[PDB]
Amino acid sequence: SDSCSEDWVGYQRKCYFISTVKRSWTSAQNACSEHGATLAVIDSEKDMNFLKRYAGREEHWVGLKKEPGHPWKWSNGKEFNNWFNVTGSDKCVFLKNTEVSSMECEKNLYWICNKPY
Amino acid sequence: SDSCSEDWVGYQRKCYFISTVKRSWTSAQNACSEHGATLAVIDSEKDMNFLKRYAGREEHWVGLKKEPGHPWKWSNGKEFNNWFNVTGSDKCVFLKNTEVSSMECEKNLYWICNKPY
Repeated sequence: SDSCSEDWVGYQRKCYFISTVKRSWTSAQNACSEHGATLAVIDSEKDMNFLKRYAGREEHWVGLKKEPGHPWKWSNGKEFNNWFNVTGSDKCVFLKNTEVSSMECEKNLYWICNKPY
Repeated sequence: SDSCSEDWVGYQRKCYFISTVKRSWTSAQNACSEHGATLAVIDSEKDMNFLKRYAGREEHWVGLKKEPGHPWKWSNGKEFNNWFNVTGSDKCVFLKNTEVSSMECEKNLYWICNKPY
């Protein structure tokens, strides 16, 4: 929310939820899954811009991860159509009002969950 | 025309031109641009109905394309106000007397160009 269900944030057909605590990517992904959500899947620029300015100064985990031998896949499973490029050299994507890059999935960060409808 | 300048088709403040050969979306768009036109921009139902019955049995490219991360935009640049829904899952819109759907922009099809005045 801050710091669809009245407590989530609705935008462009998706319900968003922002954490108040930090977690590793997998752990956060697990926290999203509990609400029937997934680490934020970004399907557009409207989405990316909303999420970035909303993340704020602190970096937040989003649903883009790369497994060693496989290509980038969204937290939901759909393969990443690469409409945007992920900098860095790590396997998990994070974002903040400033940038959208990558860092080790072990890092504890705030995260953002989203789901359709 | 068939198969404003006397050889184009005028209707509702727009001059239309129908191709006799098939081309990919981009390539057709380039062919329209040469005449100072753009792949058909459809601003109404009168337009859509004219274009559909006129396209005929064969599918023709029209000016609606979706870039990976951006929303649907007309071939001229104006964003698509979505007054009608585009079926399919591809990024380029085509139409025929029967339907108005979407197909891969790589596909070679007849196309329709239009311009104002």
